[PDB]
Amino acid sequence: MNPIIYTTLIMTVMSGTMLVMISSHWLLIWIGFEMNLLAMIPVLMKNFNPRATEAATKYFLTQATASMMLMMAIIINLLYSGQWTITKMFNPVAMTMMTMALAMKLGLSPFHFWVPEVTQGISLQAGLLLLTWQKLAPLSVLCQISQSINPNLMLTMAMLSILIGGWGGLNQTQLRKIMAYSSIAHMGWMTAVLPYNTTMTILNLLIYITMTLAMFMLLIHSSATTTLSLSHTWNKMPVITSLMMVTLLSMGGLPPLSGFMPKWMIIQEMTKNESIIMPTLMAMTALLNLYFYMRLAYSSSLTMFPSTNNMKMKWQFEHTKQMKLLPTMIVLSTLVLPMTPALSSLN
Amino acid sequence: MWFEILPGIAVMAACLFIPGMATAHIHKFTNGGKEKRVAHFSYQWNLMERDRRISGVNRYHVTKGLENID
Amino acid sequence: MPLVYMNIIMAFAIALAGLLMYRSHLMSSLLCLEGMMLSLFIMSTLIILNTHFTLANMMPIILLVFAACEAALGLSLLVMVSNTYGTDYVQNLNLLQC
Amino acid sequence: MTMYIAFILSTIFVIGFVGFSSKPSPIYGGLGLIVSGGVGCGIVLNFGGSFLGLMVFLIYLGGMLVVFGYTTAMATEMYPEVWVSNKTVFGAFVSGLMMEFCMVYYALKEEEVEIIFKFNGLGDWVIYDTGDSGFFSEEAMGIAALYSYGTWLVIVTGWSLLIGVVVIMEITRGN
Amino acid sequence: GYSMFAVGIGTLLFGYWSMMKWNRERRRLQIEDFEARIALMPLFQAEKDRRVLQMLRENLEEEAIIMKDVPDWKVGESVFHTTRWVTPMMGELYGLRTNEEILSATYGFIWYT
Amino acid sequence: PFFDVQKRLGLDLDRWMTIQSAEQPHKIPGRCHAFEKEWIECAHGIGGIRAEKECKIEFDDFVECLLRQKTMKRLSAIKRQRDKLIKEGKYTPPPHHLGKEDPRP
Amino acid sequence: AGRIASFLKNAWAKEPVLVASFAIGGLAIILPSLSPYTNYAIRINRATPYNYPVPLRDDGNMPDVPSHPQDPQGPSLEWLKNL
Amino acid sequence: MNIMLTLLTNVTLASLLVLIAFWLPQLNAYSEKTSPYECGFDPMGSARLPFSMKFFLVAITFLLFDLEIALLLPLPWASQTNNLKTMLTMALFLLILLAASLAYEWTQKGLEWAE
Amino acid sequence: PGIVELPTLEDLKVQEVKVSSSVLKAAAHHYGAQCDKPNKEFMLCRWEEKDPRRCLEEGKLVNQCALDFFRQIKRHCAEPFTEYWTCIDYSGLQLFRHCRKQQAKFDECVLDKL
Amino acid sequence: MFMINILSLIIPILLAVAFLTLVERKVLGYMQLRKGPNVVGPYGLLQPIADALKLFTKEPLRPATSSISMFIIAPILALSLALTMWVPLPMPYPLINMNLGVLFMLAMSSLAVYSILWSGWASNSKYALIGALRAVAQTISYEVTLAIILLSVLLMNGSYTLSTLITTQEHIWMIFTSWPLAMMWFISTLAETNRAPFDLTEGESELVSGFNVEYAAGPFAMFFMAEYANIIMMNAFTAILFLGASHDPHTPELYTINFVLKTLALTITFLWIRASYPRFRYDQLMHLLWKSFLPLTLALCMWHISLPIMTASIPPQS
Ligand SMILES: CCCCCCCCCCCCCCCCC[C@@H](O)O[C@H](CO[C@H](O)CCCCCCCCCCCCCCC)COP(=O)(O)OCC[N+](C)(C)C
Ligand SMILES: CCCCCCCCCCCCCCCCC[C@@H](O)O[C@H](CO[C@H](O)CCCCCCCCCCCCCCC)COP(=O)(O)OCC[N+](C)(C)C
Ligand SMILES: CCCCCCCC/C=C\CCCCCCCC(=O)O[C@H](COC(=O)CCCCCCC/C=C/CCCCCCCC)COP(=O)(O)OCCN
Ligand SMILES: CCCCCCCC/C=C\CCCCCCCC(=O)O[C@H](COC(=O)CCCCCCC/C=C/CCCCCCCC)COP(=O)(O)OCCN
Repeated sequence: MNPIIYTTLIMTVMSGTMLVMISSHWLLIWIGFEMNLLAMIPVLMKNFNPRATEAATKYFLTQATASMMLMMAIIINLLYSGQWTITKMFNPVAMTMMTMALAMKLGLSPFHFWVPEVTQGISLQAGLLLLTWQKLAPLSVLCQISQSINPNLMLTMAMLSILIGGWGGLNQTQLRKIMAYSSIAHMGWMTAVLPYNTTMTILNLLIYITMTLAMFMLLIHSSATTTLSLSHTWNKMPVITSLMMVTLLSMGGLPPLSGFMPKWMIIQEMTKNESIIMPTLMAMTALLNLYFYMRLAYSSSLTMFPSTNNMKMKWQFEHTKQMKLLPTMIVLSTLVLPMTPALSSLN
Repeated sequence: MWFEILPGIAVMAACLFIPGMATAHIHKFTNGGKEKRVAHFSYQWNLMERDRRISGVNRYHVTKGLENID
Repeated sequence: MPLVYMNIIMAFAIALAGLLMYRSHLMSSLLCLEGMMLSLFIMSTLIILNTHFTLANMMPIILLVFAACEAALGLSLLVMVSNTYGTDYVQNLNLLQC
Repeated sequence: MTMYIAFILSTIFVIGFVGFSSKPSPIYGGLGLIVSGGVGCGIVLNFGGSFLGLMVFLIYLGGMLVVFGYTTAMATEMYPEVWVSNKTVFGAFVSGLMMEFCMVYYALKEEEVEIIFKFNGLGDWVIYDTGDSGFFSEEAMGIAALYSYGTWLVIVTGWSLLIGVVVIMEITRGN
Repeated sequence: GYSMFAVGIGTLLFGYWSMMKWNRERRRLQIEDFEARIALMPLFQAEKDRRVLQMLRENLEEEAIIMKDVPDWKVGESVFHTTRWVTPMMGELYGLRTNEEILSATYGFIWYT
Repeated sequence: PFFDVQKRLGLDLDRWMTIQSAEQPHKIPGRCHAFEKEWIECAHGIGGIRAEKECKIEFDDFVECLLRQKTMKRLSAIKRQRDKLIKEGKYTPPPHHLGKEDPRP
Repeated sequence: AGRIASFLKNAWAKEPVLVASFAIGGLAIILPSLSPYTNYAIRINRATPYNYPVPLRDDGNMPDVPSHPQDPQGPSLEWLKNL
Repeated sequence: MNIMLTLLTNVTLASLLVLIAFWLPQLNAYSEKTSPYECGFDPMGSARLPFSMKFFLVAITFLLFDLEIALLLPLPWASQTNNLKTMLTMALFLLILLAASLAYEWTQKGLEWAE
Repeated sequence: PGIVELPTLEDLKVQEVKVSSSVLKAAAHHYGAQCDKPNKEFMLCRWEEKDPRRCLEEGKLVNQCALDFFRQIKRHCAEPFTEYWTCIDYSGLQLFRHCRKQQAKFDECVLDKL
Repeated sequence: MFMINILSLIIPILLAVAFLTLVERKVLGYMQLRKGPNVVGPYGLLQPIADALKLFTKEPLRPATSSISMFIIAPILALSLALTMWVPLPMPYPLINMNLGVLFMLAMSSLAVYSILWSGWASNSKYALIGALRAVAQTISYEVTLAIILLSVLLMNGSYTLSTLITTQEHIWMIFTSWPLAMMWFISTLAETNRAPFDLTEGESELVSGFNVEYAAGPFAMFFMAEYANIIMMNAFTAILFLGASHDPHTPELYTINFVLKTLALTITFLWIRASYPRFRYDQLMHLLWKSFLPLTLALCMWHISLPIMTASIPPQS
């Protein structure tokens, strides 16, 4: 792809997201979603191969079905009230259809099936974009209509997302599928607290985005997409594996690391609403994500795997391209728990 | 050819005359002989319906002048 | 609501079921997607005409526009799929697992 | 009540939708979508929207022509399927026809809430507005307002169409 | 080469001038018949008000006759909380009338060609 | 989530199209202009939670204008009673509801 | 100065259709901003009375509002007749 | 109502013409007579086999350009608005991007048929 | 919700203007010139009260003024007006521009006599 | 009385098509230094009747590999649409008066292509398939340019009502204001009616008979009746658009005669063009329509949008 065309497509994806997040009219939100998808499809196929084509086709089918459902919900809401403003859905059937469409766009269970496959089929940069930037628009729409959502359906989908993310991640040797299942579990955590407090949803989104950016940048730096490929990194860049191990511990939510702060803030919030069973189950299930993060850390940094002879040649060369925001991303992914009260600036 | 093509053209022209003249004559025959009313907008349709109501014989083209207001 | 509104909503539901229930050809699914767009156009047009909301007389047209984009997008993808396999069968899209 | 022309047109709309959603060969699915587009144009025209119905019919005629070409290129097989050449296709077609019949019966003979709300019938003509004024068409005025009120819509639509050209150029590049 | 283009542009300018004059005249004539409509509008408004009111009154009297046996039915009871005038739905005006004039009031303008 | 750029800049990107009572071309009114105007003026500035309870009358009238469900039910009841009466012959429709009226302009 | 002249000569020799298209499109873009009759078109559009002119209630403080259509006050379409 | 009657009349006339064509003449149909025509000989393959399209990119581009027709047909009514300066800017802007998209496809060899 | 109050059939009665639309179009300019005051009063009532039941007497005055206008025309010269509106009535779109001679005669008559 | 009008429209159109076959044969003959049909009837006046009687008494064959339903539906669709195209045309009064008559013509013309597509596909023969795919390519070539040309031309009419075109051209033919557009419009009609040099879906010298190679007898005759009716209809539409005949409301026969003469001139011009030029290649038609006609059409659309505003000459009737 031409670099100018690539920049235009990236800016069109971003413009679709901004259109979604600045619009007060349902039609403009729908248009933002369409523009985002249209510009997003070629970015997934930037490195042409059969796997990228299959991933793009699956992604487009999922998102186009979700867009059809979303427009149907908009039209039903308009039918039962001549309203185009995104405030609060006036028809419960329209609200259910809108919630399902947004869950399908986000990849929440049971509409999670496409998230691993697509993430496996594209490059690491495309996966970074797909797992960080593509969540902003549906989550913003969900935040705007939070009072209208039926708590039972949303909480069922959130609990299913956490459970399925943990269980699916337990079985993976490929790093992109691991990141996808991690993403599904984190999305469940985000959508669980949405009916109670949208500021907690935003805080969780920011923290997850920071840690996901750190991990994808570390995986691009050590160009590894499998566990065994990542097991060679200690013999070329030990600092990278150490930083990856600390970031993995943070993603598992262990204190005093940053990844603990969202869950801690969510469970607590839920207890203000007389919700104890769901937070208890949520934490006990996030233990599974911690388990497969720990397994990756075992294979990558805490032990030393056998290497190859040709690695000696790689000892003689440095990394040509430097990532400016990787150090800030790692520090933000690990050492921000003492600044927890700053979350008040998010409301 | 050359003027032996002309009879075919004459037959074609005679056939093509019939639609327009027939439409004009049928419009005059079914509209009191005065060029069937055109209703492109609802105001013209309202005028036609009012004419039909005030005709007394349920026909808009029946026109009432100053002799109908005693 | 009138029988026509429920008929249009039923048409949308039928097209969505057709999309969700796959057969071999991807083109058939693309046709189901276009049918969903058509039903949405008809329903929104009927509502906007019935309520005499003048300024949304333009939104179905814009709707149509983005429909075209989807169609174009889908057709593009189909071409690539065919160029890989010689068929547009959805069975061939099984390189990626869960 | 009033000749139920619109009800017949909507029923044919549903029938064509079932025709293409049972998914025979895309030749017949395209034909079914063309029939649905025509009857939908008729439905919209019966409610005063001449421009919208005609334009959606024209757009879908063009789209189905492109789909026919693409079907001949990439969606053919030795024996293309019709609605009676396959047990699955025939079953889907008959099931759709019968469940349409069930909805119509249960809606017109008694009043029930199918999924969202209820219906009694009374024909479409009841919900009309009987407004009497104007040397113009309100639909045409609302559509033409796109160039004075809908500047933002024009901007985003034109950008999306240009980007769509670039996108289809990128996707089919290969390499 | 030069002569052909010169004749073409000359013809185009002559046509533009002629059509400019004719279209300005057409705009003036349209303003004139719009003014005729504006002058006629109040009479049509008065007659339409009387016609709608009479149809509603006849429906009210017939409904009073018909619904005298039903126990808990209020004659002429509104369905709106507000007491201001609501423009009658055409179904209410022609509810108790024959099919042909209902087809008229519904589809006469659309079907007129 | 919602970065409210329009009100900050006074841009009006899409607010002209959100409601039925907002500045139509050639001053063409919506079918339910008065009801929506009343409901909007009732609910302005008091918040959604309070508006759902304290403007229920205006919103119900607006919805009745939009869908006309109560009107259709009432017309159906009147028609059913008329049909029941006519079948037994107790009630006879008048000439002006059978096509024999004296029309007026 | 001379480079653009040579480019135009080459384009006129090889692709006259594109040259004509670009010239016509450029004129269509630029000429309306320099025309004195655009404002006349706007005024003609605003002079078309699609809907009824609703009268204003007299409050005794309306010197510029006519009491009758033929009264001298109000807008005048004299400029339109002579056009 | 008149248009429906017109459509019914035209379709009925064509259908009766087909009926007359199939029921008036003497029919002598045999397998050799009804076999596929390929100028003297039996076809090698099936006519239902895939037939490659060399103008596939232009066909997709036609879909996007056909909806530009939808956006420009309300132009005669748009010329009647009071703020002509805004509509002319938006009408010209929409035609400029259509010209730019055609220019982009033309320069990137998109209008050339596949070899 | 309350009972909708409707006028009786007796007070909805008025002397109707029973001339066709072509006659009205032919007379419209002078009609809007002469009968301006009651028409404007009625239309002000109409857009202020937003209720047809509250502007019935003004509508009756509109009818009465229109009837007086047409009676005066019938009294002074009916033949020029009759030819004018017949010419107007022939047109399917009822065009003013196709009947300028008859319009000129009618205008000269109403100017000289009235 | 409306059915009488339907008949008085459709039957004379069929007779005009029948005798247009003779007129084209004789015109090509005399342009080829021969006479053409002059034996079957005086000056060949009975040749169309003999051709029709021969075709409708000949055996129609149903191909073994064909799909019978579309095979029968396609000629019916072709002929019925060809007849339907005539109902909004004002001569000077239309049978059906529409606000958007131009859009109705566009939509029905776009639908008529499916007759050729479905006949070619349901024939289940290779040459018919090649003809159908050429029809796909031809529509892709001409549709956008034809629509934009029509919009640019109608910007001076003020609406899509066909009868208004009579009022627009009361003092000057519209071809004097838009002769470039008319030029392309004419060529576009040649491509739209599948006429030489753009008779690619037929292509006698390339694909024996193209899409209708498997058709015989009555349905075959129906396809030609549809094609020739479309030729006459498109030329009449062009005459209405660009050669405005003065109409007198009290003597409409003068308008009818003038209109018929102009339509005959345009049809004879089509026959002349067929006699004069070789056939295009079907990719060359696409390149002609997309690289020459489309840019000029876009520029002229811009110009015809700006011109009424620049000169304060916007037409009435929003
Ligand atoms: C803050 C950052 C600025 C730079 C980045 C901007 C990014 C977005 C791109 C452009 C933003 C457009 C925002 C302006 C919205 C237009 C509406 C508003 O400005 O008024 C309109 C002004 O319209 C003007 O014509 C300006 C539009 C010109 C813009 C067209 C080209 C520029 C777009 C370039 C970027 C888009 C993508 C790339 C395209 C090639 C119409 O006003 P008017 O009609 O009087 O009155 C309306 C009220 N009425 C109807 C009741 C009477
Ligand atoms: C321009 C368009 C409009 C024109 C207006 C007229 C429309 C005419 C409709 C089209 C049909 C006319 C075709 C002309 C020939 C008739 C074809 C058929 O109907 O006749 C025979 C019909 O016969 C049937 O097969 C059996 C006869 C009886 C069947 C029972 C039907 C009920 C009749 C009961 C009789 C009792 C008295 C009835 C009269 C009061 C078929 O014989 P068949 O050999 O297969 O097919 C070949 C026909 N050939 C021989 C002429 C070549
Ligand atoms: C400011 C207003 C702009 C808007 C108006 C334009 C409306 C629509 C017109 C543009 C439509 C799309 C244009 C497509 C561009 C084509 C690009 C291209 O590929 O060019 C080459 C050809 O190169 C050219 O572009 C030709 C010359 C350069 C472009 C044409 C001239 C540019 C402007 C010239 C006129 C400027 C104004 C007139 C000045 C008059 C004197 C004062 C194509 O040839 P090939 O097919 O590749 O060759 C293979 C077979 N031989
Ligand atoms: C003050 C501002 C005014 C605005 C500008 C106005 C002046 C505009 C000046 C230019 C106008 C030219 C319009 C013509 C459009 C087409 C020109 C063209 O270039 O097309 C040809 C091709 O077009 C054709 O020649 C058509 C071929 C088929 C011909 C069929 C029959 C010929 C026509 C017979 C007579 C036509 C009569 C039409 C009018 C009918 C009345 C309605 C290009 O193809 P090539 O020569 O191969 O070169 C390009 C690639 N290298």
